[PDB]
Amino acid sequence: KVEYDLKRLRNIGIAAHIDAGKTTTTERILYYTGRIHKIGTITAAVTTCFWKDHRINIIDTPGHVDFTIEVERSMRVLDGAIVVFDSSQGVEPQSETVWRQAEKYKVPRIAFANKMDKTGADLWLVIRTMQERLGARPVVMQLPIGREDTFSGIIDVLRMKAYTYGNDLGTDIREIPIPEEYLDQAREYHEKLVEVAADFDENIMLKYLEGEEPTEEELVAAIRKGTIDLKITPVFLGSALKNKGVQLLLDAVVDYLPSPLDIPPIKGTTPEGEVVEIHPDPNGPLAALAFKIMADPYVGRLTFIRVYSGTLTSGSYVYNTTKGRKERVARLLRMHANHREEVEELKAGDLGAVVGLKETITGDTLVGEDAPRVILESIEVPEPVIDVAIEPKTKADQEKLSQALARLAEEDPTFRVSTHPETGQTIISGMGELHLEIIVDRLKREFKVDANVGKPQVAYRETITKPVDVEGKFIRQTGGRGQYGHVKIKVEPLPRGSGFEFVNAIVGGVIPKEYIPAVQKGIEEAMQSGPLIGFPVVDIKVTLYDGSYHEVDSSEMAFKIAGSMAIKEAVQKGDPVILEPIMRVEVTTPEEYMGDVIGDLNARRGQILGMEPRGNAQVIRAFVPLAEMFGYATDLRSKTQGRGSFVMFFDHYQEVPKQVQEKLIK
Amino acid sequence: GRYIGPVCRLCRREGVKLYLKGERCYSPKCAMERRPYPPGQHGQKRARRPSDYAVRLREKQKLRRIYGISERQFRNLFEEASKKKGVTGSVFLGLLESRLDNVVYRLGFAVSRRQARQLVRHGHITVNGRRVDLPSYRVRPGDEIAVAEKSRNLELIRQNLEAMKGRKVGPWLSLDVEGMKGKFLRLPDREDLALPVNEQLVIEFYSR
Amino acid sequence: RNLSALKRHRQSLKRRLRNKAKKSAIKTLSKKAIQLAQEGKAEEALKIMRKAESLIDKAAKGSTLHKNAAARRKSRLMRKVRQLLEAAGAPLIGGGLSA
RNA sequence: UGGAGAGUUUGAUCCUGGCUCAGGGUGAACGCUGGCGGCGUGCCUAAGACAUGCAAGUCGUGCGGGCCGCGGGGUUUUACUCCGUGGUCAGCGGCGGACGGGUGAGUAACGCGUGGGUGACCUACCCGGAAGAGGGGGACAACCCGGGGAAACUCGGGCUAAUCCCCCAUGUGGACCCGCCCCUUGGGGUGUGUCCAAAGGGCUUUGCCCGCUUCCGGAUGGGCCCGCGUCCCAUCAGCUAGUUGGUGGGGUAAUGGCCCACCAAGGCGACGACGGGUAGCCGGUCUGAGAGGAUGGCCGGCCACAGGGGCACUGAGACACGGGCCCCACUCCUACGGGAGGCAGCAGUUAGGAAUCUUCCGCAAUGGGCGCAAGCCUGACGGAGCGACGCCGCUUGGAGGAAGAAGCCCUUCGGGGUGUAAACUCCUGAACCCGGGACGAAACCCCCGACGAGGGGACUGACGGUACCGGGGUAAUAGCGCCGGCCAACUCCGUGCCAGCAGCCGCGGUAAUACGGAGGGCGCGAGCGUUACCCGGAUUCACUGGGCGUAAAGGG
Ligand SMILES: CC(=O)O[C@H]1C[C@@]2(C)[C@@H](C[C@@H](O)[C@H]3[C@@]4(C)CC[C@@H](O)[C@@H](C)[C@@H]4CC[C@@]32C)/C1=C(\CCC=C(C)C)C(=O)O
Ligand SMILES: Nc1nc2c(ncn2[C@@H]2O[C@H](COP(=O)(O)OP(=O)(O)O)[C@@H](O)[C@H]2O)c(=O)[nH]1
Repeated sequence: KVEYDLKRLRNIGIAAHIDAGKTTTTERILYYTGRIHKIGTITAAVTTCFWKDHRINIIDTPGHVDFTIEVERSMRVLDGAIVVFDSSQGVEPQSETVWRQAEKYKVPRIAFANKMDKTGADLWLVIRTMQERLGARPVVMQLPIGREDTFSGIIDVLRMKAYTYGNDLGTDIREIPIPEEYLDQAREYHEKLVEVAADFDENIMLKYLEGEEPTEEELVAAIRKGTIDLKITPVFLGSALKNKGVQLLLDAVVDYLPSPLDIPPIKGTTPEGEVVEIHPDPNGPLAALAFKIMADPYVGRLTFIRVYSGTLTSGSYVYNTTKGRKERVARLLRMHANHREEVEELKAGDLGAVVGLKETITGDTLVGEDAPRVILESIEVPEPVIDVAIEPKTKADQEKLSQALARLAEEDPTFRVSTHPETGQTIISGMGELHLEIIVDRLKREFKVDANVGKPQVAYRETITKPVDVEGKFIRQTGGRGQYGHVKIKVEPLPRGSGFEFVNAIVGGVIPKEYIPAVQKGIEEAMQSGPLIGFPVVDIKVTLYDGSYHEVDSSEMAFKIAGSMAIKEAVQKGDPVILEPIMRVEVTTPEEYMGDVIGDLNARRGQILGMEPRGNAQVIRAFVPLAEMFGYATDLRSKTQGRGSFVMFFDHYQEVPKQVQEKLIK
Repeated sequence: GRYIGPVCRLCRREGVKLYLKGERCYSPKCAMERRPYPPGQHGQKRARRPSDYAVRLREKQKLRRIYGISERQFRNLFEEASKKKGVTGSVFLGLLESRLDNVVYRLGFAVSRRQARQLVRHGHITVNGRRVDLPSYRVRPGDEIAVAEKSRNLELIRQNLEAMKGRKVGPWLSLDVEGMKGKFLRLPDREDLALPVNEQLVIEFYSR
Repeated sequence: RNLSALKRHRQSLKRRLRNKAKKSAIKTLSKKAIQLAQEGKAEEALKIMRKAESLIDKAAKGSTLHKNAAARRKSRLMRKVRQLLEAAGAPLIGGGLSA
């Protein structure tokens, strides 16, 4: 009564750039692996399905679409993955990406060519790309009979048999021998295959040279032992919609896709600090990762988890080391394609959802309630890329919003909410247009909040050009508490990024000792609302070089004003200049697109600074005004179809083109 | 837990010598033998006159410090003697005195109450058979306090049981060094307990 | 999802439906009697009333009526009937009403 | 067997008097710490809404069948499968689903409390007593056949059994009207008339067991009434039409405007009616010297309500929490023709909130329904779980050990402190190990007996391989508050009306026991502190226990 050998476990992920067939592919896989039917929705992240005495977990979700992040998370937990490819989309600019961010982590994956029935459906074309773009080492595993509209059956080279599909409802299949012609075509690829697997099993190499043919069992071992290393990538096919190539790709699964045990251990840390492999032994400390919370109508808060060590038990007690919290796991649960199989425990390597836990958010490491309180890795850092101004209309909505993120921040920690620490407006940190966009629906619907969507403001700054000296008088002498204060200063502009410097230029002491502090807090003060827009008048040196007093009238306060006057006017007089923020940005782009990329950047009030290559791509650095820098995301990914990325840093402030001086006078 | 930490300190402070330790305090050095004065930095200074309150506090802390026993417990047993039928003052002592950890020390099985309590804990003691390990056990009149058997031949037991040939035990107690026994004759009595403590104060103290 | 206690309802309905009838039986009849009795039909009223009476105590066995349910009804029936036959008639036939 | 005060109006005083503080208490929450265990206790807010599971059933010894496993097979082989019995499925009928469990919304009231009245009544089951169980008819499910359906199911024929229904009988005897008798609100008789009983199973089979029928009593539980007691507001003063009474009817188990019809103008109110708020009541709880004040969690009694409203059916009982009908609101499936519903049961989900737990084990015991029993059901209950939430107990060590290391702090630099504290020395050994290991459980049942007493005998543990015991056995968690006075506990350095403290009086403006740190000290200790709320202090609403010439207060 084993039913769990682990070497029988398949955790896999469906990735690929949109259009593709990811989603539709899954539901299909979930109908074959479970058509069952005996006379007896991705409904939650991961799901189980059985294909020939092997339990498979699937987590379709990728999407690529702007915001990867999640894809790159499931990726970390799962062991294998199918990179769905659209046969059709052949001058395919986006077949890429997906992958180059797979080897990124270190996981094995096979290929699937989905629309072999739709126009332009040209298998080879793809391979003329899958080695030309990303450049892997794929291996043709099938040859379709009837390209596109004439989609009938298929051939598996390795196993030289021909199959057919007489319809597309997913019924009339069959293994009909090779149809007259084709044949020849086979051979050669079926030799290369073996020839390719030669680079793994020497056995299948010498027997190649001698004239003996490799065993269908050692041949498989090659292919499989080759994928797993991230060297080779078995390419297969079939219209997922026509129900074709699937039942065969399903075999392709197991036969080549890694089992939790062929997988390289997760490292975790002791509470002190030192790495260490977490062995998939369902008998060692209990360590499991979490990865996705979800609100269920039926059971409520769910915490999908990937076990690594030990074995959780239903109705036990855990310990999240991450937020040092002692949780009481109550119920364990596995998602079947149509119902909720309530299991009783989850052994290392396995996946599902636990019910209970309140403090366990994403990426949380759960050990035993006495076990060595350790913490896995998980640390991913994908920040945001596009944000926007959100003013919640009348102060009423300004609240619905507060809850809006107070629950939406937990239900999606791939974003951040920030209230401009100087000026109410709140930014919506996203990772792609769409991202923030779809939140504007939920946040505006399911929250009924209805507010404004402009763009951020810019932290401008006031200063002057010419240095000036004016009088600071105050005096109000009428009959008693005189109020007598007066001073003269020396104002002088400083390098953009100089700061605040004053000057105790008072000799003997014509201006009594007690008051100076006050004449600074006055000057210091004033410098707040600029003479132009009302912004931090900065980058200046101030010189108190004179001023008098009255023995009785003077006042600590009287001086604060006089000084606040000399300041409040030297700026007005020394010709003001609206400084603004300049950023440092570095766009990584294939010098392919570069051409315009630089352009675009020039036509953006910016001036270039260099370009010292990176990766296979090329970086460009330069400065820019935050104003004409907004939503650069959906502009960089425009000039680059996706292959572009940038960063941004502040650096200094600097004068506006005057034409933009009177622009700002509102 | 029963305090733990500097003792021949409190010996001081209360400025009325105590044998928290037992043996040593007897030697020239009960601490207060050497420097008879409240601890701390200041300590040896002309002391301002204590308040009406300060006084009674210190008499409580004295009485309670002697028996070494959580204010908590201490209070409960007082709040018991009051309602109890009988001159409260005496009474209070009466129970206080019936603590097993005390009867043990009284019996001399232990040089100090500090010690006596540990003994009690480790079952080195027995009452009428069943060992007790609760220092708070309250002895009724007519019980045998004996040393367990596994224990009987353990240094400590002896040395202390040894100096006992000679030493008296309360007119309310009868001891037999051989069998390592001892009965609780009667409820100790006001005089029988020669204490540098005044109960009236303390009472007045729990009357506010 | 469900409970077999509607068995109890199904009955609830039967019984009601039963006595519902002997109920309205005696009713009408009770009337046809006193009607005469008052109308003057001395004995032929006594007749019917003699019948009604039975039908009553008869019903009283089961669960329709009970306790004095019956006896009350009677102490009114062969109360008013004799209190209408005194409208000059002289109790004829030996119906229920005692001499 | 019981009663404490203190700070603050002034230059000073005395009075009056407010404010303030110490005490207790908590279903608690919050901070910083947090080791074990026992018994308690844990939605106080949204009576807001709610996925899932389980919370009520059971009798074959009431009855006829369907299906399935046994006997024997009907026939010559399975066939039209009969027969006796034990599972089953639902249908009958019998009881039980009205107890138990939840909750406090409503309600200021015969709801509650108490104490009484029923010449105004009821009570399934259970005891005791008396007499019976005589005949006949009769249908409907189940079932078969047939139709409509996505579904839930539904419609039409035709059979048939019973402890199902129904007629006739006999009536120990009971029900009515009438007469007389006792009695005294309708209570007991008594004669004439009239009306009414019943059921059959099992076995060992004219005798038991379990039932049935009627009548009388016992018991238990109720229904209804009545006196008294049951909050704030007169800036609510008048209220009342089925209204108050009456007669006759209805209605009921029974009284009664509880209802109807008709007559009479009456019924209530400063002894506070009416109107408006708030609240479930009590045993009790906390505080208090006491009176008195507050209070009503868990536990026990009673009531009320089960989405909001209206209603009746069945029935001993209900206007029924997991029954039903209608209005309305919400929740869901849909082949969109129509279905299914009600967690204030247990547990959990969500929302709300400062906050309140596991979709846990067991019917082992107790207790409940059904059964002759075996036995079945039983989130009732018996346990486990999480939580310093509370209480109680226990531990982080004990005895030695310097005119007294170091470090650190104060210093008048002589020295003073931490401090027997450490060190170091011996000794005991929580935890934790192997081992042993319960009480709760003795009946129902079965056998002797007489299926009575009594005697013997067997099966029975969720907690639990837990508690607890014996052997081994390592020095093995400390915090938190405070140090001007009330108030125990003081110095150094910072700070310079800043920053900050703060319950009150008040501290801070270059030497602050009142800020901030340090050393030191005090209190208490798996806790310590804070914040809510109630009593006390407050004789500060004064009955006990106060006052009004000028303090507040004599009405022209
Ligand atoms: C089912 C799944 O795996 O992905 C689905 C679900 C998806 C990954 C969604 C994209 C994006 O909203 C994702 C976010 C982060 C969006 C913001 C929040 O709401 C998160 C709670 C949500 C988690 C998953 C979600 C909701 C998918 C899309 C959306 C594509 C949109 C268009 C217009 C084609 C996709 O896969 O194409
Ligand atoms: N015709 C055809 N369309 C397909 C096939 N696979 C996917 N599609 C189309 O791909 C589109 C998006 O499918 P989906 O899997 O959701 O895309 P993803 O979520 O980006 O992977 C839909 O239009 C499908 O009709 C296929 O095999 N044949």
